[PDB]
Amino acid sequence: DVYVLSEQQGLLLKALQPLEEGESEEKVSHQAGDCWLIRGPLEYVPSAKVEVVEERQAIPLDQNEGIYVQDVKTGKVRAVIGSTYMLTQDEVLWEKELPSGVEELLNPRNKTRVVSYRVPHNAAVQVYDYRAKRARVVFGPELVTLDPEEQFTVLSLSAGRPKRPHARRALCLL
Amino acid sequence: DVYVLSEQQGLLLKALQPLEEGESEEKVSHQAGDCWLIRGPLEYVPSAKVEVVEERQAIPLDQNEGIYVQDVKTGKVRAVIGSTYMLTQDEVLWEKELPSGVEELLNPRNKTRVVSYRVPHNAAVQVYDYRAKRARVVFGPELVTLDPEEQFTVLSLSAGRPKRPHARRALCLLLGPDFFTDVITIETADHARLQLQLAYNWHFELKNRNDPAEAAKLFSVPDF
Repeated sequence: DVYVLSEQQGLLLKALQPLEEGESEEKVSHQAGDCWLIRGPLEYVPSAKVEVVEERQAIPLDQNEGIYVQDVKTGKVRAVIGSTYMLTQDEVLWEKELPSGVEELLNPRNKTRVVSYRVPHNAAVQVYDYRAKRARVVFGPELVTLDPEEQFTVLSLSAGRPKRPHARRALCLL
Repeated sequence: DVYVLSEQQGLLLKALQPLEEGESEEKVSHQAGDCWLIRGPLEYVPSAKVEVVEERQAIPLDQNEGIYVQDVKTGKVRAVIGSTYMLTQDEVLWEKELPSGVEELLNPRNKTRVVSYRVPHNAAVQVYDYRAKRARVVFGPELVTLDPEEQFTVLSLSAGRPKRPHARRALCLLLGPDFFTDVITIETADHARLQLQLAYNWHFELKNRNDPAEAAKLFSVPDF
């Protein structure tokens, strides 16, 4: 059956054979050794010169929330948020991870989606950028969305009648 | 049988075949790979070029009450309230959820319908927007309907003869005159310890319902 498909659906199409600039709907040249995604509310059939790869699907999203991506080629990684967004021909989900900052963050998860943390208006937190090296801060009643490389600057509050620094931890500053 | 159907009923219609701009009642073009809902007090039969999908039905509603929706495409989410409203061709119910704020809210549920909370006239609550980042406040004898992303700013009241902050929780702020008792020990300069039972009359002033900033003062304290 012809691959009729919704715009939400997508198909990467690796080619076993060299250029297809002719008789393609896009007329675009396509050398072997690299290929492309196809999507849109339309029917499609594989050409003899090209093979189907995978059924990447819609990745629904709303504002101030999203998922990480990274190019296989250049290797650059970035978060993306807001509009619904499928991986393109090369981008892939990337696994962000934390140095035991997660359980406090909660106070099972697909880490590939961008991590975020609601900040109480009294609270404030630090994020020391390791990319542009531009550390920055939030202060107010709003959620915060990390760049994947930007680790939190967690603080170790003192606690108890004796003031022991190790006694408690809280990323937020009340 | 022909799909005769009430306006309340609806049918999404995915097409297996390309454009149907011809001989359609709407004359509208319809490329394959994306499709549309059909509804209205009318009979309908599927075309050979298109297949039936699902029987989405009426979603009855009244004023100041409704349900969440989100586009599969743009991914934008919004509450809708008031008039009865079926999901369109792409919109779908979305699952709002809370950080254990629910049981207090009650003081089993389909979370996809918009959550709401009646507010007693003495009571007031905060909602710190995470979308437009426009935090806002209610104060009066009226129900409140959240934007799905707008979490409550729950407060942790102190309780007991000792004043322990962790002891109680209440999203509402009963800011009326109702005096609260307090017990604080003290000692005289001559080293004579003594206990005290001391009531506190109290109330929050409000120059205007109109000014958000005074409410920002009301919520500025973690625990007044």
